[PDB]
Amino acid sequence: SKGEELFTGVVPILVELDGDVNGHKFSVRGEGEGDATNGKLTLKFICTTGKLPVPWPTLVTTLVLCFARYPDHMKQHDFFKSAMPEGYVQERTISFKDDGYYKTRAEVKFEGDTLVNRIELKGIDFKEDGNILGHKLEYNMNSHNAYITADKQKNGIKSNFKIRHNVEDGSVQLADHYQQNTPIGDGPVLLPDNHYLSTQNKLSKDPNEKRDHMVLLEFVTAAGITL
Repeated sequence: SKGEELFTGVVPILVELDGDVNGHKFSVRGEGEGDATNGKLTLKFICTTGKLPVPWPTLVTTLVLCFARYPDHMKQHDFFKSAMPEGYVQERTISFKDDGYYKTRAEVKFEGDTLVNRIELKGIDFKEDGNILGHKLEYNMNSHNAYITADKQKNGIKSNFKIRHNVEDGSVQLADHYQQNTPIGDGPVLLPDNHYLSTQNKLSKDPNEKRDHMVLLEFVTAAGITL
């Protein structure tokens, strides 16, 4: 794709999320960089409105799949870069089992030389004293695979995948994601054969940051189409 040429080096990233969870309004700003060569993302996120009123791990998937590393033989299946620089809309419903759900609408596009992910998030039906509003999730990560399928009727891609959040009592809190992406521009995009994205990541803290925050490292690699 023409868009893939924008990803041969490390690219600065800006993430802006405005959220409303059960009427709790909050904002997150993230800044860092991504390299599709190795699939590596390094970002730091800050809640700019005070304490984050949901658990940081539940926002990881919402807070830039154009930085996934597509192997050479899979380059023709990289929808996300093909839509650049004009970008794409990424929409999700994220349903937390036995709890509420997030609805997210994001635009991922270049604004100058920076790849920007701007998200509006709405959460409803979260339970008082549940794992989300009660912050009962461990500050940690499970590696995942997310399967990507073409959505030709929308000139885009869909994905359904479950995230497993560890709860403080040793249970697991599933977050079932339904995702759709559509190009912002009118130019040609690559509609992929079925494949998946594999993630390995790491959530940490900046010992000198006083605000509520999350330091994130995430590798994303495309797989599932062989020679």
